Amino acid sequence: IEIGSYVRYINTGTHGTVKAIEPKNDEEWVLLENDIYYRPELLELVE
Amino acid sequence: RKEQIVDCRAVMGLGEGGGLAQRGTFAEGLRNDVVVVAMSPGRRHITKPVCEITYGIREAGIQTSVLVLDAGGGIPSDAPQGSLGSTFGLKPEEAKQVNRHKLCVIHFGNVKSHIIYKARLFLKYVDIPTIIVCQTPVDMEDFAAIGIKTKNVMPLESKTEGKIVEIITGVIRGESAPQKKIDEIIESIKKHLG
Amino acid sequence: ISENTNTYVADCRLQTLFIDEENPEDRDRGTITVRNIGNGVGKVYIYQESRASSLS
Amino acid sequence: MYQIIRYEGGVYKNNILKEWIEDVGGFIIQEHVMQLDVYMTIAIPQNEIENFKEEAKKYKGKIVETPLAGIEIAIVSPSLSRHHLPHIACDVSEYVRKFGAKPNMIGLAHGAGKNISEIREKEKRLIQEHDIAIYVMGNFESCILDKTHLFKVDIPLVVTGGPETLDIPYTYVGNLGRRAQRLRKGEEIRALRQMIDEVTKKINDKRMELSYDPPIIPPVVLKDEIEKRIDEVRGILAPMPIVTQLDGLRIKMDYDRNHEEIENVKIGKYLLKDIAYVTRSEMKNYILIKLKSTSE
Amino acid sequence: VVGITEENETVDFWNKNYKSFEDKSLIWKSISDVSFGSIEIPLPVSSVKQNFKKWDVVLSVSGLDTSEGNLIFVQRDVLELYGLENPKIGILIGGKRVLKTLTADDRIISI
Amino acid sequence: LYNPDIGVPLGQRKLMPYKLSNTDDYCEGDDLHFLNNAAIQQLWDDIRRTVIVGMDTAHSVLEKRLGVEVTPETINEYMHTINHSLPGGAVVQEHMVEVHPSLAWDCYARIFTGDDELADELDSRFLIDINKLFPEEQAETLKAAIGKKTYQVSRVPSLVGRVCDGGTISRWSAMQIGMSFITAYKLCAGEAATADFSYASKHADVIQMGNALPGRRARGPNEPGGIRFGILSDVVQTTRVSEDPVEQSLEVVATGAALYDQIWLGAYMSGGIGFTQYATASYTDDILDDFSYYALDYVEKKYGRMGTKATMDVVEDVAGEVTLYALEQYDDYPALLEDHFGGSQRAAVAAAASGIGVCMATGNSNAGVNGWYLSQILHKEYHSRLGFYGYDLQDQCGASNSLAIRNDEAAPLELRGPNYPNYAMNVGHQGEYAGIAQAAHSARGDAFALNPLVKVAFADPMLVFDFSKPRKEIARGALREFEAAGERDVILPAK
Amino acid sequence: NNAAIQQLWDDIRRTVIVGMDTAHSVLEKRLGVEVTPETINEYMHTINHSLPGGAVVQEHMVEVHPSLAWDCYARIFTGDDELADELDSRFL
Amino acid sequence: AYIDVECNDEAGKAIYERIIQTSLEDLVLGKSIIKAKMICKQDVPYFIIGILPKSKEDFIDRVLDFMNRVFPEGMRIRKTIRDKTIVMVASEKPIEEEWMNEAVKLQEELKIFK
Ligand code: F43
Ligand SMILES: C[C@@H](OP(=O)(O)O)[C@H](NC(=O)/C=C/CCCCSSCCS(=O)(=O)O)C(=O)O
Repeated sequence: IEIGSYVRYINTGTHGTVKAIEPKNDEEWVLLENDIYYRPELLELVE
Repeated sequence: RKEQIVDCRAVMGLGEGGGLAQRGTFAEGLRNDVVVVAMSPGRRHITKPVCEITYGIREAGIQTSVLVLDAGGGIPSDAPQGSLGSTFGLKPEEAKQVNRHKLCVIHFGNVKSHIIYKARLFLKYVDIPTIIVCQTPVDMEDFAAIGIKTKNVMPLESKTEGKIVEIITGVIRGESAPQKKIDEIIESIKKHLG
Repeated sequence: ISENTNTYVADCRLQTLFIDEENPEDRDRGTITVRNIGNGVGKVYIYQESRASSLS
Repeated sequence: MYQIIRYEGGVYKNNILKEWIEDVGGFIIQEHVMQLDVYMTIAIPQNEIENFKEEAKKYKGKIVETPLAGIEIAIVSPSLSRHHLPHIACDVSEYVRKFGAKPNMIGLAHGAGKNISEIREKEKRLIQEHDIAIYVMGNFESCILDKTHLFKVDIPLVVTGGPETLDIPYTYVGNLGRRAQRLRKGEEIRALRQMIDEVTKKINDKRMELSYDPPIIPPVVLKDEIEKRIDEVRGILAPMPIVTQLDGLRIKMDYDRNHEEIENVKIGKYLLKDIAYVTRSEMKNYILIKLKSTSE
Repeated sequence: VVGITEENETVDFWNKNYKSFEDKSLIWKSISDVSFGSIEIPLPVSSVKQNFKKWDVVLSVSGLDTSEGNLIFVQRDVLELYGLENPKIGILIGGKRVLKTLTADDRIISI
Repeated sequence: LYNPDIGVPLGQRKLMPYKLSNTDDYCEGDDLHFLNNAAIQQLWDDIRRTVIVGMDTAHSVLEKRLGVEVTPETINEYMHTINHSLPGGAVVQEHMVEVHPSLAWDCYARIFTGDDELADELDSRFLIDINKLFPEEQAETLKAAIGKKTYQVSRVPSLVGRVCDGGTISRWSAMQIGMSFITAYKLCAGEAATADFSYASKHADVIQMGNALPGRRARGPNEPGGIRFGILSDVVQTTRVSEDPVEQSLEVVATGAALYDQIWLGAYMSGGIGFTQYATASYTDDILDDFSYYALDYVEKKYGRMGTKATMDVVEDVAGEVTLYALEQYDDYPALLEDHFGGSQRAAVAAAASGIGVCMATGNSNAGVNGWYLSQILHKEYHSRLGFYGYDLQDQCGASNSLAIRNDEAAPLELRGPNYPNYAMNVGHQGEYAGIAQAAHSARGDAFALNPLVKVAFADPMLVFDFSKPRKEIARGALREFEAAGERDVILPAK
Repeated sequence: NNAAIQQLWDDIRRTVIVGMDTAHSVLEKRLGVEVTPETINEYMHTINHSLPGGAVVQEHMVEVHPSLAWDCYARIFTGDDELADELDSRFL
Repeated sequence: AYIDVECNDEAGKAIYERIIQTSLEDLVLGKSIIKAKMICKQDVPYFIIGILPKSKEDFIDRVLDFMNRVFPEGMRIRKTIRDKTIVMVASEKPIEEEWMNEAVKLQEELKIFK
């Protein structure tokens, strides 16, 4: 997982490109192209 | 096993053969742990899916209050192109009565677009973790798509101060909730409360 | 005597004239009060029964 | 003097009616607006009852005679579980509410079982703080008979149960057992009416006891004076911020924080601490006010 | 001060037979509480017996004979002890100390 | 101070329970939906699955063509046979399969006759006794109308009408009748006389609840659109258990609303939510009962139950008086107005009361509908509103069509129905029309309205739905304590 | 006696296919309302709630019990590939 | 379903018959169960409820939910036997062997019910 990758949300399958990683409250968060934070454990890499 | 005393509402029910609760009323369970929020006192919400959750929590040993919203039916006025049919809202006194509880359990319906905006308006004034009990399978991300704080899927620009802490699907309005759903709700409350 | 009850008699000659004064003590027997708020602001009451104080 | 009734009408021009009630010296004990109709529990002097009936019929309102709209009732259920709470117990509480009373569900910690049922001292005192207690028991004669130790309180008592007739040394109303449906059959309605009649008779008897040696000030006017003086009572989030009992009041504010303010309230020419017993309540650390009689 | 609460049938007796109970002495003050009289009470005496309460005015016929009907002023909570259809007539609250101190020699004279 | 996020509370009245007229039961509005109420479904099922066959031509064929002698013993044997064959048992043709008896427990073949001597030596198990079920005068009237004729009532299983449509019932009954005839009298399985039996039982002696609607309407027989108002009046059995004419007319109104306005119009010719609050307005609270009792009191005070002959003046007087009273009641009591919030509900209730009053004054059903239409156009001027637009189509042409004699517009109100050209589309009219047709005869104390055979057939105590007190049965169904047939749980897996 | 045959007839009886291209064209041109795959998804949600017994944002309206119509669905299909893959797969 | 209650208390019999019927209706279990018999022994606190189903684990879970609903609250010690007929004994005391024997007798009686 890194900026510019392609990820999909496992629960719904929304496709987007990772914009930035913005840790908060000692917890990793992933920002996609839809300006929505996600969780790395609920995201996985696709090619 | 400890005594549980409820402050019954001060107003009576809906007629003779009707429901026992009244719209826009609050019944404090003294020690404030959980508040169950019912959209209306009607048969679609009261005693079929709501008092069942109430007695499940009260059986688990956790005191429960039940609040019936004055205007719980419909969609908020802030929904796209406004509301239709009816307007959903939360009163400041209702918000204050909710906010003195450790956790909130709220029962929602079928349509996803209604549930997301209703939850957003509800959490605009509620600052405690809440559990959404709905029928439809709704993902714990569509709330974040419109700005709601969510435990797993946070939004970049949060428009609410309340956190949707759990979503439970498969509870139908006006129908008896099976023991499995009650057990799931109790486990979520216990693990997200203490 | 425009209105009469078992507790007071009221006068309605000036029922739309405002006053902004509060004197909330007991409305005892034969007390003269002026209602200062509401639909009947300005009515003059004379009480025939000992009643409690009122903010209005 | 002040007979308490319930007015059911619309919200349109209700403010004028409230002004009339204030003018004649009545008090609005309860107010609730549902959508367009408002229910008001009002205490007005007896000499203005016909005047108020005439006024109500002008607004197309309805007067309902509430024989219990001055008391708070402790409905005692063995538990708050699915067996008793969501049905029967609510029916009893709501039927009590239908006649003006203020109910409180009391779910005993160890009330269930036959030989394992027990009642704590704290629950006993909490029940005793009320005016009358209604017990909602099961539907087996042996189980009820082997459960009399539960109903040990020096408060008027009405016991409800399944069997039509019981042999306990208390008032008993039959055909109201542990059920699972809403009470809507004719027999069940009749049993509810019988329970209401029993509690009404006990309350009227206690009213005569109180009328032998009347309190120095009525509880309703005392509540009105407290509302006028104390400015924290409109910030109470409880269902009934001040409860009107038979011979006192229940103030739902913290005792440790507000007992000194409550006691130092001057009514008439007396200080409240000299005419009433202000004490902490077992009910969520609230303030309980018990009026003294004119004898002392 | 006594006060009639339960209608039943004994209050109808009392209504005019209280003046017949005028100037009557205390009969007993035993565990069956303090009873006065004793004057005729023609109300049908039922062996069926109903529970009574602390300081409750009772017109029970002590001995199931119409002529010996006692003005039994109950002091303690009495369970099934007495007879009569339903002796419960009223409740004593005012002047409870007077009824407690009342002895056999003392009478109620004027009612 | 204006907070746009407070919202607006709505629907307070709809949260309160709905009482049912002349009962003491309170039910939710959701439980009065025809899909959620098993009692309304069973009402329609019982009406749909009923076919009356005159077993007199068949007896004549057996006597004069096949040389077979027909006696009460042979009729008893035939009844025994058909009660086994009609549910789906096998009588001839070795090696058949049979339907499960658990699915056809509601299937009965009953016999009634106006001949007392023949009814005397008949097995009381299969006999619908007119003498026992009807009072003496009503029994005599029904026997005089029916005559010395024998009829068979076939109630095919409800499952048959639920899987299939309503056109199945007559054919089912005809096949089973023919089979039972050829196996009970030991005849050849197929000859000319068999065709005579089949034709008799298929159309010559058959009585259908509803006629077919071919063409534009496109529906088979025994559908609610084919049931005339007099037939539905005769289905309701309050006339033989009560002497209150208003009560009889109002039970017919309740049944007509629940059948036509709910089932036929909100499902057969519409969909989705349907018209529940349009129909329940006529049988939930005593509003219509109070208006009808006022109409009867007024009529008996100035005219009498049949004291006048139908003229225009009496129609104007009674309809105007009742309409003015009903609208004054709506004005005086806001509870009544908020109960009947829609204008259509109010218009239908007031017009039904006016028509019932005119019928109780004159004893004529067409005068009743004339009064109904006068009430509608007077309501319109009183409140400057009638109902949803599209409601007063038939109410505008009504006055002209009520006493018309032209081919497309003339029909006695008993012979009218949902297929009457004006009545074919709009809700809020048909059940009240059936009630007016019944009230035309309740005024005269008649035993029946249009068909004595239907009245006797639905007086059967073995029907699943009790037609003596339709509102009580509707309330029972709303409270989930009505047992309905047509369920198939013996052939289904455990859930 | 066979529920399978009864359901075979039931499934055929309760099926109606309606084309939605004239409706979309009338919405776009005459009514001045834009039609997008998101709006089609919204309409599909609405019809799926409303087809069995539902009443949209109207609690005061009588509705059929949801468990009574668990077999009711509203589905969509199209010969347009791009529109097909832009639509929700829940009801396609 | 078939509902019958064996109790010497008149009011208890009718009330608990209504309770059994309501608990069956709430879980939608009426058509999936052939018989449901309850034996009430209140003098010695224990109750027996037997279930004969028509003809998976979800159905069994619904059946135990039904037992939990019907049984009185105070009877918390419960044990069940499942051999196509589910029978459970509930009491506030530890279960005795005679109660289990009564349970198996009810189970065998329910098996031959037809
Ligand atoms: C909400 C609508 C939208 C529309 O196209 N039709 C509605 C709704 C529709 C839907 C309700 C379900 C839903 O999801 O919409 C259905 C069931 C249509 C049908 N299949 O028969 C219905 N109305 Ni309508 N509708 C009714 C009624 C009414 C009354 C309400 C009067 C009022 O002022 O409150 C008025 C008609 C009138 O003005 O006379 C009315 C209007 C309206 N009705 C207008 C009003 C708003 C609009 O301008 O778009 N209904 C009633 O009068 C009671 C019977 C009720 C019908 C369902 C029932 O019988 O249970 C329902 C009948
Ligand atoms: C089959 C159909 O014929 P038509 O639509 O071709 O006339 C016919 N329907 C109608 O006539 C009209 C249907 C509308 C339903 C009644 C309206 S009640 S609520 C709407 C009030 S309004 O705003 O439309 O005036 C029927 O028999 O149901």
